[PDB]
Amino acid sequence: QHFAETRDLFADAVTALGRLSAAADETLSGSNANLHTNLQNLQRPLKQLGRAAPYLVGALKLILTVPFNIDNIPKAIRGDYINVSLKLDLTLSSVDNA
Amino acid sequence: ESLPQTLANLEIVIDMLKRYNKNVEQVLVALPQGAAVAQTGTIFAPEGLLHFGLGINAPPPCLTGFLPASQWRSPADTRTEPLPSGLYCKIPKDAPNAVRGARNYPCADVPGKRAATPRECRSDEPYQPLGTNPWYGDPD
Amino acid sequence: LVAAVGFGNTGGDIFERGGPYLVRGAQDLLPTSALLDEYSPALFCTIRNYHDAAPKLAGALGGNGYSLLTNSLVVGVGNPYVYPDNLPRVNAKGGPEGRPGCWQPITRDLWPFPYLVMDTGASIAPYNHFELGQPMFAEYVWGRQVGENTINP
Amino acid sequence: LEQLRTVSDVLNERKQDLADILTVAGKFITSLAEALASGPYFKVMLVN
Amino acid sequence: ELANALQDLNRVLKTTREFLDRNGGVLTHDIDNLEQVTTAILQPEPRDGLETGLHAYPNLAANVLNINSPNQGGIIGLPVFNYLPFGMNLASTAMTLPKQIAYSEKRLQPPPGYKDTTVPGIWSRDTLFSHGNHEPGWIVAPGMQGVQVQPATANMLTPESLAELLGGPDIVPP
Amino acid sequence: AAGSLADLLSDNRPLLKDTIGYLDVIQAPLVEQKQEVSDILVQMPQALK
Repeated sequence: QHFAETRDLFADAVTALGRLSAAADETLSGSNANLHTNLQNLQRPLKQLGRAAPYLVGALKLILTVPFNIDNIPKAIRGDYINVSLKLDLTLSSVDNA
Repeated sequence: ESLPQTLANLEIVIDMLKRYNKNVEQVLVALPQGAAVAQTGTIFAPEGLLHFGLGINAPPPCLTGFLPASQWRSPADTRTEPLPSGLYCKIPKDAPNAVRGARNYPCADVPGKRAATPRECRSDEPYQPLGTNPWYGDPD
Repeated sequence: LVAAVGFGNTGGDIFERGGPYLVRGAQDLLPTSALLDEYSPALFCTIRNYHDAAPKLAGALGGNGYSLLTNSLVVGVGNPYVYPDNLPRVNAKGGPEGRPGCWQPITRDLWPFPYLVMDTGASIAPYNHFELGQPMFAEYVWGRQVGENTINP
Repeated sequence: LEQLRTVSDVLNERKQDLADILTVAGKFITSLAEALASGPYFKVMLVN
Repeated sequence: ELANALQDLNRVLKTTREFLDRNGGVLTHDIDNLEQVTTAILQPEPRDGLETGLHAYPNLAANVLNINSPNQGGIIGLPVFNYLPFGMNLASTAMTLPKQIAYSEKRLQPPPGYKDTTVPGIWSRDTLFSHGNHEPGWIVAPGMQGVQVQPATANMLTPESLAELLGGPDIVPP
Repeated sequence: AAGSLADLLSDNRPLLKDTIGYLDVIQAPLVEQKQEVSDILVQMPQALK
């Protein structure tokens, strides 16, 4: 008698679980092996980035803009023109290498 | 309303990386050699080497597609200004000057085309130069 | 049963909206995952060397605090880039000694960085001797120049 | 998950800075890289 | 079939309850913050900025690697009506040495009797009269299709490797 | 769906474990130095302009 009272609720529960599980199954089957290959590939870069994690924050000072350092851009570059100090070295070794 | 958007945005980023895979590979190749180059050029700690090139006007720089001369600012003003967009050399690929400039950059998504920006790589309107760079002003 | 109704409906809507995105993202991540896996050894040493060169370039910028300290010795420049032969390429791959990696740190005992050539469309490998610049002279009126443009100078 | 939480917090605080980084770096990289195009060097203008 | 199913269902329900009670707030916070930052960096202007960055940075990396000269160290740059009608370039100094060049891919290393040129992968003959496109017999590295060459550099390239610069198959070095 | 989830877990449990560990070791210095990260992120756009 109780089941006959709640038959519609049981049907709704089963249909809702099925609606969830259909999409869940399609998504899990559509990415079961791509995920495994992606993880197996990315394991090595994760280990190397873990090795190089402490130096990462310091490297961000230079790893994006390599010739320049972000710390001292505002004072060296005064707008349109870059201020540079020229040491025109005419040493014998410098001319020999040049 | 967040996890679908997170996954959509991750998909967009991964798609853009996939369409530009060769560029990422080139950058990952160039970075360690850039570190070695900086290490070599910073042997003298306070001063880093920067040489000068002899020869006068071997390639003449182009003023086509850049800011007009009358719009230049004196070096006295340290005041910053909003940097414009769409500035590059606009010569019709001619002369040795600026051969590897913006206009000759390969388009990664669209094979067999070279254009400065992906907005122009994707656009099918033909790339025409703003003008040949002259020696007597009026680069327009 | 009622909690299952609610949970099933909510999860179903979530998965319907965010399943194709995850599937195609995990599909498009395979080439870049392989790319990043191939260049694993060029990561730790690269980060370490950039970290160690950050203070050395910072001292050069900040030793004065108002300009940049550089040594300028006069040198001769190579031949200007020619039109068809020197178009850009993005086919660069590999690292030193044929495999990705880093050199040992550049001390003063071993100064010069071994030059690396990659599929780019430009190089400075053959400049092992003194020769005159092939476009030695030029004119910018009628574009008539002496010398022959070359990729083998 | 907690250390990821604090990293994500400090990154969400600066998402707008990241957007500005990308916006400016996409609007000057072409003009700046234009200099090193005519040869195996970069042009410079010396106003002194 | 049913006893193990019931017991394992009970255990997984308990485990899911504990795991959710412990990690749900932080997991949701991470998802929300990730969504906000990615939506911020995928706006129209950041989108086209990232597009142009990935489109035009590797060229910058290649050119800044090409500017550096190992023999003299550091970088090289030359100073600059728009300009003078006439130009000059006296000479090109020795930037590198034969014992300093290293090859990114082992397929790029020239075989005996050949030397590299200023377009990577194109190998020329190393003779005394081989300066300024004057000694024929140039061969091309494997997998170097799609590089246009001017007629002068095409004349010395041999027909097989000249075709390879447009055709598919790669030539066989002697 | 139950079968698919069981298969995915059975295949990717060790790889997810290793990825969790490596994410931990990557993120420990990032958390310990969060102020530097925030400061450089604030600093970079003006330098870039």
